[PDB]
Amino acid sequence: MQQWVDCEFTGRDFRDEDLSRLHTERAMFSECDFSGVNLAESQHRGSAFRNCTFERTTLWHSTFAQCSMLGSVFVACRLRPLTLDDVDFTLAVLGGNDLRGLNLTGCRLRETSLVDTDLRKCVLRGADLSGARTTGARLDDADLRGATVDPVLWRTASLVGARVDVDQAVAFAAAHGLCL
Amino acid sequence: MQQWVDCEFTGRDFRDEDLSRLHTERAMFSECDFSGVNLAESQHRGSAFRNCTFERTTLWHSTFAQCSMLGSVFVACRLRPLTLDDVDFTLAVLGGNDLRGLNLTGCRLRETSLVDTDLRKCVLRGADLSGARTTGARLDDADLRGATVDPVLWRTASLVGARVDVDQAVAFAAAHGLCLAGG
Repeated sequence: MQQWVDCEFTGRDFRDEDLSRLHTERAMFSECDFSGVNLAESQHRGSAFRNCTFERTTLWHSTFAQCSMLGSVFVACRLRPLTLDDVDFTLAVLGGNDLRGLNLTGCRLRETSLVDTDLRKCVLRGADLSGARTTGARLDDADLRGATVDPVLWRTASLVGARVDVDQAVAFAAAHGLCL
Repeated sequence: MQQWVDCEFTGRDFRDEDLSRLHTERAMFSECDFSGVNLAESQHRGSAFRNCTFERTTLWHSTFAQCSMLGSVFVACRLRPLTLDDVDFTLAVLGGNDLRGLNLTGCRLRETSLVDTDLRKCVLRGADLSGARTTGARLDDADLRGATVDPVLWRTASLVGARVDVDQAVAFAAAHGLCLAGG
């Protein structure tokens, strides 16, 4: 009914539109403005939202598979619940959002900014958090096993009850100054 | 140079004496006061200083091997550099002293007060710190591998550059609330 396939949208203004239930496949949105948009229950496969503005966007109940959110900014968006399968959030900005309980297994969060983001109880198994900014980030009770993490995350994220594998526990101590 | 071999001294006032280069062997000192004493370059083997008092005592360049210091109290002493070789500090009070670089391998520090004690660069392999009071303790650059320590040490002692084995690094993470998970 709204099915956009193998399309490319650059510099488009979708300000406040009702795009609920939208289906996209291999759709490329670059530098588009999605502020105030309703994207509830949308479905996307092979699509990209590059350097887009999601200022107060509603995305709950959506499904993203093999998609990229490269460089996009998310401010006070409704991002839960969400099905994310192999989604790339590289260089995206998600500070201040509530991501609790999301399953981010195997997603790329390279250089993703997570300042004061709530990730408590997230499943981050196998995800790439390299270069991520976790100032103020809450990862309490998150499952981090197998995730790639830099020393700085161990020093800055809140990690009470976070589940870590044996090499991560050792990396946490080295990040605090201990020498192995 | 004096030698006290197989001697027992109980409740003795040794305050302010010059005991430099003193050698003791299998000597027993119970509740003796060594405050203000010069024990520089003294050598001790199999001796015990039980519930003794050491305030402003100098032990600079001395050697203690298989000795006991159980319950003794050390306040503002010169305690380095010097040689330790299996010495029992159980229940001793070493708070506020500078023990930097000392070899505490195999030493028992059970219930030892190490409050504000400087242990930087010490070697503590095989030492037992169970129940030790370590608030303010400095362990930066110490070698802790193989030592036995309570979880609380990981939250109280400074540990920048300290060397640890894998099980200790895991305990450190656990001591800061991380949950070790298999898989």
